[PDB]
Amino acid sequence: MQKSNKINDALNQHYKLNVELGLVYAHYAHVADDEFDMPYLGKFIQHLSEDKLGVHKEYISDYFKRNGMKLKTDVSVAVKSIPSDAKALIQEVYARENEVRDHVKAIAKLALAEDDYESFYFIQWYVRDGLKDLTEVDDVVKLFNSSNDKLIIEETIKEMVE
Amino acid sequence: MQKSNKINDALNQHYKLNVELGLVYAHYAHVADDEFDMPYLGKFIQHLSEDKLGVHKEYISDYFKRNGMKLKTDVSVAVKSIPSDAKALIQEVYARENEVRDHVKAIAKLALAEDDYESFYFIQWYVRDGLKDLTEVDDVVKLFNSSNDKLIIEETIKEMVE
Amino acid sequence: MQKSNKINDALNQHYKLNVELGLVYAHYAHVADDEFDMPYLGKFIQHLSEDKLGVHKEYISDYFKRNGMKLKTDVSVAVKSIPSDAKALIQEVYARENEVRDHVKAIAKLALAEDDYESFYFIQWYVRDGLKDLTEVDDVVKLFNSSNDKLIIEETIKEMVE
Amino acid sequence: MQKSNKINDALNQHYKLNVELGLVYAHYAHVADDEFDMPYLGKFIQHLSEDKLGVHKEYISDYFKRNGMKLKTDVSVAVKSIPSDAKALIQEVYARENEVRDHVKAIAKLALAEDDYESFYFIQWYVRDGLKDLTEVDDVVKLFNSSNDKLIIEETIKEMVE
Amino acid sequence: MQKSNKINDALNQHYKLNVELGLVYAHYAHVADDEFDMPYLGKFIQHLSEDKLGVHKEYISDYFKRNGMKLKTDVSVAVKSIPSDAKALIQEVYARENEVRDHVKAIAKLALAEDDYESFYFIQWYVRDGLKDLTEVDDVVKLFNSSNDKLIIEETIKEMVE
Amino acid sequence: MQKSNKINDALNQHYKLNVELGLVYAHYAHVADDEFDMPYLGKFIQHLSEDKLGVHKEYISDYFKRNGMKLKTDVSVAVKSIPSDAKALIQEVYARENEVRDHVKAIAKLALAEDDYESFYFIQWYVRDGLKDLTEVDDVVKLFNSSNDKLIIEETIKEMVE
Amino acid sequence: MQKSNKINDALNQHYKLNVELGLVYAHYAHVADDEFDMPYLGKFIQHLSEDKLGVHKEYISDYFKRNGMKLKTDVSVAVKSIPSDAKALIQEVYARENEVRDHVKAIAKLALAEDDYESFYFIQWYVRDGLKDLTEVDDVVKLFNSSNDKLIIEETIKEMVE
Ligand SMILES: [Fe+3]
Ligand SMILES: [Fe+3]
Ligand SMILES: [Fe+3]
Ligand SMILES: [Fe+3]
Ligand SMILES: [Fe+3]
Ligand SMILES: [Fe+3]
Ligand SMILES: [Fe+3]
Ligand SMILES: [Fe+3]
Ligand SMILES: [Fe+3]
Ligand SMILES: [Fe+3]
Ligand SMILES: [Fe+3]
Ligand SMILES: [Fe+3]
Ligand SMILES: [Fe+3]
Ligand SMILES: [Fe+3]
Ligand SMILES: [Fe+3]
Ligand SMILES: [Fe+3]
Ligand SMILES: [Fe+3]
Ligand SMILES: [Fe+3]
Ligand SMILES: [Fe+3]
Ligand SMILES: [Fe+3]
Ligand SMILES: [Fe+3]
Ligand SMILES: [Fe+3]
Ligand SMILES: [Fe+3]
Ligand SMILES: [Fe+3]
Ligand SMILES: [Fe+3]
Ligand SMILES: [Fe+3]
Ligand SMILES: [Fe+3]
Ligand SMILES: [Fe+3]
Ligand SMILES: [Fe+3]
Ligand SMILES: [Fe+3]
Ligand SMILES: [Fe+3]
Ligand SMILES: [Fe+3]
Ligand SMILES: [Fe+3]
Ligand SMILES: [Fe+3]
Ligand SMILES: [Fe+3]
Ligand SMILES: [Fe+3]
Ligand SMILES: [Fe+3]
Ligand SMILES: [Fe+3]
Ligand SMILES: [Fe+3]
Ligand SMILES: [Fe+3]
Ligand SMILES: [Fe+3]
Ligand SMILES: [Fe+3]
Ligand SMILES: [Fe+3]
Ligand SMILES: [Fe+3]
Ligand SMILES: [Fe+3]
Ligand SMILES: [Fe+3]
Ligand SMILES: [Fe+3]
Ligand SMILES: [Fe+3]
Repeated sequence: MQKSNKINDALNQHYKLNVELGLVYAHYAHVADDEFDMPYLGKFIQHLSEDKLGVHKEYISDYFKRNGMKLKTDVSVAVKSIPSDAKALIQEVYARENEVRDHVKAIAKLALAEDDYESFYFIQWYVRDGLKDLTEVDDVVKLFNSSNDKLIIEETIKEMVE
Repeated sequence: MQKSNKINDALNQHYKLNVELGLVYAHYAHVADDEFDMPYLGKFIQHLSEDKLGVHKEYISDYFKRNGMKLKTDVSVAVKSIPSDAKALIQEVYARENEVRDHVKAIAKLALAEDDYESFYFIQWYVRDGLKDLTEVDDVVKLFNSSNDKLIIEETIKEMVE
Repeated sequence: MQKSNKINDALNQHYKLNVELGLVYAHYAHVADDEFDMPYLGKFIQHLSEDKLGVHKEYISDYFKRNGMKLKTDVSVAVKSIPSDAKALIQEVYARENEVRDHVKAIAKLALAEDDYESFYFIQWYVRDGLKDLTEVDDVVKLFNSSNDKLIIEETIKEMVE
Repeated sequence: MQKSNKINDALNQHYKLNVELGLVYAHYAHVADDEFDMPYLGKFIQHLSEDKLGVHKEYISDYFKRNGMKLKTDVSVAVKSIPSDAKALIQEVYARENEVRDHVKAIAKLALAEDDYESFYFIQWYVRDGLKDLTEVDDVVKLFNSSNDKLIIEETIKEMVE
Repeated sequence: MQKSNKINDALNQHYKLNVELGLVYAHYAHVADDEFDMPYLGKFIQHLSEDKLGVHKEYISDYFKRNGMKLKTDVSVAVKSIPSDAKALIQEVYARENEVRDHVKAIAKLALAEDDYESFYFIQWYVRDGLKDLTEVDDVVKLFNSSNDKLIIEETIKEMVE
Repeated sequence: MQKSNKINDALNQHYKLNVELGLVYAHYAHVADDEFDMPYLGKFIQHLSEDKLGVHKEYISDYFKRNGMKLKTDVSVAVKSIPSDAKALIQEVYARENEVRDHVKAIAKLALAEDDYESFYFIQWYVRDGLKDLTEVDDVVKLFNSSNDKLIIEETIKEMVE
Repeated sequence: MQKSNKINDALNQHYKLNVELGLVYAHYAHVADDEFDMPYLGKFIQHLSEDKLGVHKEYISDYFKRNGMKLKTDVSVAVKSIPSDAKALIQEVYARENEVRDHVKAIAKLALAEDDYESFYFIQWYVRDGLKDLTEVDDVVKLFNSSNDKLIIEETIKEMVE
């Protein structure tokens, strides 16, 4: 029956987070290619950008249509400083994906507290994807600690963003 | 040789405009489906959203990589009121696409003033797409003035967003 | 280990509800076609009837075989008045599907209370299908509020029950 | 021309009989598998259940649409005791199918008495299927009198419900 | 964020249980074939052995890599007495699979207590497989109570471990 | 004719050695991936684990069925310290495979001493595989002495564990 | 109508520039392979040589045939010193491609000044190719600043001049 307002707000914020994250990553992808001369790192980060700005926000929008929750569009993001090198750039992406896992955990917890079993279900996809996206990112961070050669690292990323 | 700062700013603003427009349309697509019961109108507007948030912003980002212009990410958009009915919604989309045509005209004009023939070229795509997107939108507005039946109109949009 | 009697009763009632619902819809499908001259509405409602009388009851019966819960067959249903028009008919179907969502929510809640994680799992399918069936039904109700032409509406349903 | 009320009532009862029979068999199929460890016997009886709850009731509903007879849905069935073993279970199914043959004979006889040659025709399908379903059932009963080995019997049923 | 130590220990024990179970079943498969002259029973039990020693332990190992839980390898198992006949052998396997269902239930319960929604998800696979493996095993136990002929039973198992 | 007890014991120990080795390697594969960031090294070592826990133990179990030797399952293995780096890890694996070659040599020697020409034959497979597995391992050890770049080494292992 | 002499001279010089550039690059390709042991760098530079000596000069020659401009062949080029290493070699190629962009910009500017809209069109291809060729070259220069290993760099160029 009736929609939970708490869940509605929590999913609107997550909508907001995926929009703004995806806009940050689109900038980070540009810089990976341009300043840092790592176009495959940039193609890995652009695919993560399109992920956040696509299905991560689409599923919420579609879910709201089915249960009567209200969509809210309030976006504010400015990319004001860039990490100093490619390593720090991908470590930054990592840190935001770890925060994704913490936010979706709060939403699952709330859904059980509300007895919103439809929302707990809806969020199970995000529960899993939080770890998948974090793992894929972690697989790139590891590269910068396994070789000091930008072109070696780039050649390895190629086989990941194929 | 040297990048024109005026063109750099003008293309950063157009980047900003396409991001924010595409975020507005993604909301407008939701409402077309949800409140107004017109899922094909919503699929037409979601495709326009993905257009603005995809190649419209990607081409600028890629162009900047080739000539040395600096990418700027500063986004601010809140969807605070929605048009009252489907007709007004698509008329609103129309009005923004007409403003797109005026903004790209300013950029072409500036590129000639700067003797930036690479930028005049780059913008020729946007020159044409301004009219194409406006025409496609206009083809939907016309529908609301040609029949008073939501389901008739919807069935016609289907053959456009195929 | 040991089967929860509470869950056994709750799933027997849901078995009962799907049988009786599916028998009501089979009658409602007939009337949609016969009295109301809407054979596609009738084919939409007959497919929902076969859904409830098929996998909705089969999954419970099969689940009981695996865990030792006892099947109970006690059916009582009489279709004693019919809604006055096609709109009211599909609105009636809607109202019962909304009650399905409330009943499956009670079963998920109980399964957690009982620490019956096998039953919480089994019910996740019903958790999702409650919203899917309700959405599909809602997509038909919307039609009667979007056009006053029976044949227009019928032509739209055709593309849903394909 | 005008519909015979006697035939209308006789076909409504047969509708009722097929619904309730099919609900009994769905329970009997469960028990064949669960208690009696004979899943192929259970698959034979589930197919007979779906037969009664499908085309046996659908043909009447569809026939009524063509001639103006009124559909009646009044169902009452409770499965309150189960036969003691698989043999007795299939003998029970047999006895109900023999009663099907007697009921359809009454309807053919009445249709001639009423000079309802459309209804005599419609019922010819049921005239034949009464003997076919009874024969298929009889082919399973014979198995329990031809071998004392549950797994031998099961392996034979497999080639019937293929 | 931070890994739950309780969950880490509970999943290490389950790792241990699947290793040792799979080593017991590999022995039980040998005996089913050798002493008891039932090679298909032995092929059913060898497939269950490879299941426990494969994906049942691999998924935990892979999950630990993604979240930072520590893998522990401490194995101790000796097969010191064998059941007296094939029936008792498969009943023994049954009893261990029923204990699997109880252990995974404890892990799901703990994951909710810890608000480890990633671990509750990870375990949902084990929640379902506990019942699937138990059912498949139960389907073999039933055979020894449905016929007194070893070769009849063997021929039936063949169609299960195909 | 009669089974040699000495050979029976020697093959039971080799059974034990392959089980426990394969359990150690499954842990070593995890660590290669997790701690050392070398997933292809980990995939090489996991394939060696599955080799030891599969056909290396299966062939003995199957051989015992044919000649009447008794299978013994007594397993004890705990992984209590891990080598400090990837190089030392693969050197450790090497050292155990060299001990495999010494153990199978003892079994061939004993089989001739016993005039067990069936067992000498059975062991010829292990005679050859001792050198093959050792060579494949040696091909990985050589990598750590041929380049100081983890990602270079990883890319080479990829073409071996294809 | 009448051909612009200014445009005729400007396009004859560009003809001259592409001939002489392409002859320089053919020498630079030889040296990349021979002295510097980088055959893929040499294959990248030979393809750029054939580009300048092919379509870059052919399009002008063909354009002159259509509008009545006079072809002039006056070539003077001697390769008298070579850059000291592969890096400096590709940086040299870069610097000449940047001068190409400046020369074609002068021709576009002149064509507008002359109201030679056919020549402005003809040159739009060169406007774009100036940036494309420069970008491809820049993608090779970046390699020498991303790794100190000639064979690593060579392996990367391979995937560009495929
Ligand atoms: Fe609120
Ligand atoms: Fe992806
Ligand atoms: Fe909405
Ligand atoms: Fe960098
Ligand atoms: Fe609660
Ligand atoms: Fe994702
Ligand atoms: Fe390489
Ligand atoms: Fe400026
Ligand atoms: Fe388009
Ligand atoms: Fe840039
Ligand atoms: Fe509207
Ligand atoms: Fe000018
Ligand atoms: Fe567009
Ligand atoms: Fe139409
Ligand atoms: Fe009770
Ligand atoms: Fe369906
Ligand atoms: Fe049962
Ligand atoms: Fe009506
Ligand atoms: Fe609890
Ligand atoms: Fe359903
Ligand atoms: Fe139409
Ligand atoms: Fe009457
Ligand atoms: Fe049939
Ligand atoms: Fe009727
Ligand atoms: Fe029985
Ligand atoms: Fe008569
Ligand atoms: Fe039948
Ligand atoms: Fe047979
Ligand atoms: Fe601890
Ligand atoms: Fe399996
Ligand atoms: Fe680990
Ligand atoms: Fe036995
Ligand atoms: Fe809690
Ligand atoms: Fe399993
Ligand atoms: Fe047989
Ligand atoms: Fe001995
Ligand atoms: Fe191998
Ligand atoms: Fe044996
Ligand atoms: Fe290491
Ligand atoms: Fe001898
Ligand atoms: Fe081997
Ligand atoms: Fe390579
Ligand atoms: Fe002149
Ligand atoms: Fe080219
Ligand atoms: Fe000429
Ligand atoms: Fe060099
Ligand atoms: Fe002019
Ligand atoms: Fe070119």
